[PDB]
Amino acid sequence: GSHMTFVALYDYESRTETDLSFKKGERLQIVDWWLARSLTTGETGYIPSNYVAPS
Ligand SMILES: COC[C@H]1O[C@@H]2O[C@H]3[C@H](O)[C@@H](OC)[C@@H](O[C@H]4[C@H](O)[C@@H](O)[C@@H](O[C@H]5[C@H](O)[C@@H](O)[C@@H](O[C@H]6[C@H](OC)[C@@H](O)[C@@H](O[C@H]7[C@H](OC)[C@@H](OC)[C@@H](O[C@H]8[C@H](O)[C@@H](OC)[C@@H](O[C@H]1[C@H](O)[C@H]2OC)O[C@@H]8CO)O[C@@H]7CO)O[C@@H]6CO)O[C@@H]5CO)O[C@@H]4CO)O[C@@H]3CO
Ligand code: NI
Repeated sequence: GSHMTFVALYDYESRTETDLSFKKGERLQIVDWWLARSLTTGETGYIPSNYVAPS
């Protein structure tokens, strides 16, 4: 109901073709690794869920 929007707690650099880089403070909408869309870049890929918190 609002539990699909998150904010990055830490920077993260992509390792693979399927993960998504992000910066601390970047917000992510969810579509241990979650499929997300960056609300900064619109790119969609997997993120480590422990790197983000509810926003
Ligand atoms: C450009 O100005 C016209 C535009 O102005 C208003 O849009 C605002 C928007 O409201 C505002 O949002 C709050 C912000 O937008 C930001 C996004 O919200 C944010 O997610 C991110 O956006 C990302 C996208 O998510 C990514 O997908 C990607 O987009 C690039 C596309 O990749 C898929 C790429 O194809 C290319 O887009 C083309 C587009 O191709 C699909 C093409 O469509 C025909 C054309 O878009 C038209 C559009 O159809 C038309 O709609 C009426 C209008 O759009 C206006 C909005 O209506 C208005 O909303 C209030 O004009 C567009 C331009 O003519 O052209 C596109 C551009 O080439 O390129 C995409 C950009 O790289 O990447 C982006 C960026 O990371 O960031 C957005 C801000 O950058 O700002 C908007 C204006 O900038
Ligand atoms: Ni929710």
